[PDB]
Amino acid sequence: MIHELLLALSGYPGSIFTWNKRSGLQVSQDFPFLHPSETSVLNRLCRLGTDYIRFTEFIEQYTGHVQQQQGQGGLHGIYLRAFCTGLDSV
Amino acid sequence: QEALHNCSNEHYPVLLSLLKTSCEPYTRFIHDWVYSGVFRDAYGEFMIQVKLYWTHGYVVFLKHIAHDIYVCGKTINLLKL
Amino acid sequence: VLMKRSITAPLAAHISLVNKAAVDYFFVELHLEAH
Amino acid sequence: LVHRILPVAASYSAVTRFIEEKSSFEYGQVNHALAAAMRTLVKEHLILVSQLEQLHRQGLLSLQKLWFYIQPAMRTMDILASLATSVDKGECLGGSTLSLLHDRSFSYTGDSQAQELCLYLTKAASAPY
Repeated sequence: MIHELLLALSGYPGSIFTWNKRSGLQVSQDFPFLHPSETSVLNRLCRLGTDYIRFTEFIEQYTGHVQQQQGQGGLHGIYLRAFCTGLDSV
Repeated sequence: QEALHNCSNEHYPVLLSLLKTSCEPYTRFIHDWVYSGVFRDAYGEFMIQVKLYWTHGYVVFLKHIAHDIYVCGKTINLLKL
Repeated sequence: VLMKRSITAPLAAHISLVNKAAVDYFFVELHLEAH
Repeated sequence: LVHRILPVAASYSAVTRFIEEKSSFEYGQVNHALAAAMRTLVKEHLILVSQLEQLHRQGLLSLQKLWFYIQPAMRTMDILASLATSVDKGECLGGSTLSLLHDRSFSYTGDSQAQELCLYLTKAASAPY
């Protein structure tokens, strides 16, 4: 629960925080070791690691992936690659 | 061209170190036939090569001086003989 | 900007010297000017 | 890598046999001096390989270093073995094998590593003529 949370937030989902691509990271939410008081906190915590995984996936997808030739601003472009470059350091 | 393609990314220094040594042998080819009249080629990576002595054949690089090396080397090569 | 012109500069200054001395060699020695 | 070092050995056996057979006193005057001057370059090779011997006894050699050390003598022995094969192959004699040595000395003019070899050979081989 301790390391597994850091694993899930870091970009390494376990089988505690079950990664879906239609609901991001979501905690199991059906077991007797999470209670309604804890439930809101867990849901609040899942979203940040979801954002982190999507950010890293975007950066690896769009920097250093072509040998340059194509005209596109959503899939390609030096400025998009520069966005990934700034985004990782932030 | 791969240099200017990634002239700003993190693969700019790595490819710079690659290009710095991949142009090393060809410049050494040039510095023989221009200054000593000794024609150096290795595998056919040098396009220029050498009856009244002007029936010899011909076969990024700036094309303004490509044709000039062909006479600049043959002159020095004839003064050797 | 990456360019190989910076290394063209210590070579191109000598090509013209070779070719102009070659042109002089015809006239003052083999008398192309007389022909 | 031992197989890569063997061409200098075949360009050493073929070299030494030619130096005995063409020193005999029934060929031309130029061929005797030609072989007797190739003897000098073989003696130079011997003097090089023995300093390599003292370096090996001090534990300061390896096979990639050995292949690197014998390359300048490899090129000389290559040119010499090719010339030896050519001179025996055509039943060559007289002064027509002083044109061959004149041609070899004329071929290199700017290298000065290989030019000096063939020029020295034409120097010693033209003395009886």
